[PDB]
Amino acid sequence: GGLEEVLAELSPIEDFSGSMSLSFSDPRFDEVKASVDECKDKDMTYAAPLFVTAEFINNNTGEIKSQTVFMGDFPMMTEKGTFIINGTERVVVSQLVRSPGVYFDETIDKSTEKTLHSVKVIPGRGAWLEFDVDKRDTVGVRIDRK
Amino acid sequence: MLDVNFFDELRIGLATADDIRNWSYGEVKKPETINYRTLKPEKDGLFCEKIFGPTRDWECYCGKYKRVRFKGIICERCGVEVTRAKVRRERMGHIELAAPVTHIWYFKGVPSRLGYLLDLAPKDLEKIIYFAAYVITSVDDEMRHNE
Amino acid sequence: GSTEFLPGSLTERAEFEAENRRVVAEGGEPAAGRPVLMGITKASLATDSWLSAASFQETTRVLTDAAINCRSDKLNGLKENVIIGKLIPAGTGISRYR
Amino acid sequence: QDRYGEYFTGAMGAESIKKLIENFDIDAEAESLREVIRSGKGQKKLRALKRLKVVAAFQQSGNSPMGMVLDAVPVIPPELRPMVQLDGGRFATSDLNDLYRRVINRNNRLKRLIDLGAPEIIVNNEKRMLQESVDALFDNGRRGRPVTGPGNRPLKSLSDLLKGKQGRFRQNLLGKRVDYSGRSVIVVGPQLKLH
Amino acid sequence: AKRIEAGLYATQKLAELAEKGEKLPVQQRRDMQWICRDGDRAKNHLLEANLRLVVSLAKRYTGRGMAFLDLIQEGNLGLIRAVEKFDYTKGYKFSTYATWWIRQAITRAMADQARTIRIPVHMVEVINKLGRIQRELLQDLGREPTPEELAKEMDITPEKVLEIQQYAREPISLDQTIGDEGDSQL
Amino acid sequence: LHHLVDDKIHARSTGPYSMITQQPLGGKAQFGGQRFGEMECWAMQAYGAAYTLQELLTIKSDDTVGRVKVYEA
Amino acid sequence: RRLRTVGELIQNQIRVGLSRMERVVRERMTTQDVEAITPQTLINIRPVVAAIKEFFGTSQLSQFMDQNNPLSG
Amino acid sequence: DLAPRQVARYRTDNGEEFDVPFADDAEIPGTWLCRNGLEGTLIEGDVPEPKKVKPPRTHWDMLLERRSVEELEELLKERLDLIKAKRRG
Amino acid sequence: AVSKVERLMNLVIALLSTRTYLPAEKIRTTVAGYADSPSDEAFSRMFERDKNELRDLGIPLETGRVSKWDSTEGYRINRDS
DNA sequence: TCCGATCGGTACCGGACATGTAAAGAGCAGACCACCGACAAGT
DNA sequence: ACTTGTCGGTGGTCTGCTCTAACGTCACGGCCAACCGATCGGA
Ligand SMILES: [Zn+2]
Repeated sequence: GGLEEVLAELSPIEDFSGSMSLSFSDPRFDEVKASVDECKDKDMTYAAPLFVTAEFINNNTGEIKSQTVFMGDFPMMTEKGTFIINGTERVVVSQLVRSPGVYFDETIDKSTEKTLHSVKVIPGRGAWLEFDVDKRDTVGVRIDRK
Repeated sequence: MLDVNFFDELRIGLATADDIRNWSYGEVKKPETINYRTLKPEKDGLFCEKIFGPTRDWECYCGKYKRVRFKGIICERCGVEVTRAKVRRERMGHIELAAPVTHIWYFKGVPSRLGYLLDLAPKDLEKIIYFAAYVITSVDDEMRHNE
Repeated sequence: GSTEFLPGSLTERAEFEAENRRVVAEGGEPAAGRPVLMGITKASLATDSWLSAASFQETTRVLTDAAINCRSDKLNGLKENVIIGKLIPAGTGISRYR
Repeated sequence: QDRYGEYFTGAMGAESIKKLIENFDIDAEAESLREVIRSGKGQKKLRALKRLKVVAAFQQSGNSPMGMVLDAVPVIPPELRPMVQLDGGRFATSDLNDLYRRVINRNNRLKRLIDLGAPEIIVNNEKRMLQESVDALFDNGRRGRPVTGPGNRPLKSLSDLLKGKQGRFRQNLLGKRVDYSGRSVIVVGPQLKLH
Repeated sequence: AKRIEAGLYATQKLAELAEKGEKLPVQQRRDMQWICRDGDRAKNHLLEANLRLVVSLAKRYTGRGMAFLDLIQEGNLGLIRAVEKFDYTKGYKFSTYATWWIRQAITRAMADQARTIRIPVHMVEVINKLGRIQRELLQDLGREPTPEELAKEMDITPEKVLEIQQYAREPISLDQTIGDEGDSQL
Repeated sequence: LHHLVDDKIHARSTGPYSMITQQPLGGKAQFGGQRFGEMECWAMQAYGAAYTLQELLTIKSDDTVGRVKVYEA
Repeated sequence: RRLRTVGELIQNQIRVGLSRMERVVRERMTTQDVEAITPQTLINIRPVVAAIKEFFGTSQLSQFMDQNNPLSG
Repeated sequence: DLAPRQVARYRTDNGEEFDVPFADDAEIPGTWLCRNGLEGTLIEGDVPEPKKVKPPRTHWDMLLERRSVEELEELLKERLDLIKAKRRG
Repeated sequence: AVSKVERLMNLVIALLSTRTYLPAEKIRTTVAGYADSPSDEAFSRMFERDKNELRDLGIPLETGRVSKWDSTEGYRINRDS
């Protein structure tokens, strides 16, 4: 799931020294605090508690500790697909974005009437890598936006 | 103020330091706006009553004078002139800079007026006024030639 | 030449002719002019009052140029009188009808 | 400076620009520009034209070029940058108080650094910060990156107040909200007269 | 440090002998002036050499209202103060004392010059303590603690916690956009 | 449809005013006035009615003494 | 063009919150003394819930549900 | 009708004079904060001498507090001997 | 020139008729008889003496903060007691 | 003579709204107020 | 007989300044991702 994926990504937490490390694992949800009708009547938030087991590891001594950590009240979706926030139902609208990958585009100049081809590499949370061909037939790479 | 038909001209021009300190009724010294407890404007701050004017009508900071009969006088303890509270949008202050600062309008413009006046390239002006390169203000040609 | 007009600048035809008439008599060599066609965007910003030009477009540049030139606004126009709340010099606002 | 100390005097920052403007000779520069424009030709002619325009603008009027370097920064009256308390106890600022506070803080820190006797590097850095703060106060965004407040929102300065469709001229001078006004849906009435 | 102390002592002796004293020899005056100038140069060199510790310390406080450069300048002031009070007789390295003074200066400046409405440090400490107690109670109980629990664990009246929470808010901006498009302002 | 005159009708004779600029607020819920935009000013100038434009600009929007004097008159 | 549903948006917000919490943990690790550190004294759960609440109350993609009729919802 | 009032003359250090109105039944302060932010006095034959403020702490005071005179004298003598040996061999 | 009995009567009436705590400065400015004090210390001593005399007569004066958001203390006489 | 940067602009009426973190603590001093003792002169 | 200006003391609260001694030494973060037209400064 999403929580398991993000906790697995965040599991390696080591400083520059690298003598200590903190790990997160096994997210868990508890029973809902209150029903939908009560939340709407009392102007509350339809949420459920979240518990994450955290382990602290010390490399120099090899001693480890395990404890249960409370993460907060995570809002929960009702059966109708709406989130109750402060007694008012809110709906999250999906978003359309361009998927990461490589894209090739062709442009035609109005000066020499010659076609120019460029390729843009669009990653997720990363720098941009581009290549292009000019009128002088010289391939150029533009790392980031330089 | 009144009789709009009596306005003949609306002249604009550069303001020198003398005009800037003639406009202001006082100098602000601290970056304070209001007290966190009593919600009252501080002294010598951005909202000082002694500098810009009273918040209440015909009342001073310490409350010594609270009557309309005290018109145009200045309280001898808090310094707040007892007048109307509508003067808080007509009085200005000024800040005494410890080092001169150039005006952004006349430097970072297309074309750069300072550059045209001093025959300096915009990059040279940017380096000079942002502490990146030294500029020779003057040179004693006669002394250099003699020795 | 001997006129006060800066070379390469754009001046009104009436003002240019008046200056030439002033220079030719008890003066020196008159200036020479050539007709110039200007767009609407450029002609509006070249008005004699900095207030209308500042209200129209490019407020920063117009204000800077007016401040440097120390230009004076005579307050005779529809937009300038609209801004300051005075009667416009058109329709019933002229001296003949008021 | 170490070897040929008593032969020149060079500075860095706005003080050097102020000294250059003080030593500037308007009449000689104007005469040289007129000679160049009436004698020379080529690409230099356009630059001579522009410089002559600027110098004549500074010469014909009664003002002086010393107004481009500031020694005192005026402060807008408090009512134009109100500090009001919204319902619920929350306060609101006009986004100018932050800029004024930054300028005042940097000026006071510069005063303290000069008083203590800090080395040249620290004093120069503080003066550069003061220059940047003043430039951001007068017009935010012209040089460098805009100053961002909470929520990564650039702050609104005086130039932003005077510019754009949301500026003073186009929002509160050429068009105002009036009293004695109404608004409602319209229907068609055939029994009415033309007036 | 020895050069700085020698220069300070030479300057003090020259000042004392200048008024109500006697005509110092020319060679002695030259020696005193040279010692004072050497002390000043040594102090400047010591200040310039340790300007990276300030940057290292001020890195951790970025993003708490104060700008990075302001934090650097306050750390530099703390470094100057540490240089003034540094003693070499104990033999401890200058890094520890410099770190202590830089941390103190940065913390004090960030406590003062970071809010539109200033809050005294003696109350910022109380706010921080209340926040720490609230976090501890939240972790221990598993739910948001009530004001009664905070008052019980902070040995204060149930009314002071509400006042402290009221003092902790920050003013919103009047120029923020209300609608989706930038046509209306608060 | 949900476009009813019970919610769209609006009128104002004298109501709240803003702080930085002494102008009436906007919106039915805030009892504000109707904006007299730039195009309406152009239309009034084209007609030739100077006095109506002057009154609309000054004594209904911004003239602080003018508003109370007009109401008293 | 891919579609980011509610799940991916909430996952991104939780990722931002966890990154801030990791930064706080790293900052606290270099200051506290060893042999006296427990997992609970290092974990600061405020940023995660703060980010979730900020997303639910401020993001443009979190809008009030239209309830004129079931079709609108 | 307006209440009578008096005018007090204050002079700053850099030759600036400002007028501050005061009531008849009031105590005119000796020193007043002028319009330019600089403290000014009242121009009168009998000067109301105000309170005097002693200078604050400085680097030398801290050095003297954290050290002793004898050790500083010994260090200065050592430095003088070193510079003398370096200069005249 | 106000007699002491009149001053005490004014003070007790002002305390009884005011539903909020009043600091010393407000009593000095408002209640008659306290405007003739040559110095602040003299006024404070006179007010302390008058308050002690009133408390000796059994009047239950109550002292507390002016407001929950302010630190200055005020005076109020409970009407029920 | 050509061209990589930089700045200027892009309709209107109606409506809507308000922040999310803090590495601390101790010692000494200054200003102000609620509680008080004396002591002679005016009332 | 009663009262008050003048003098001095305690304890509490709010506010500000100075100090702390193992060793510690040059930041991520990156939007931008439109479109057309005009102008000044390098190559
Ligand atoms: Zn007063």
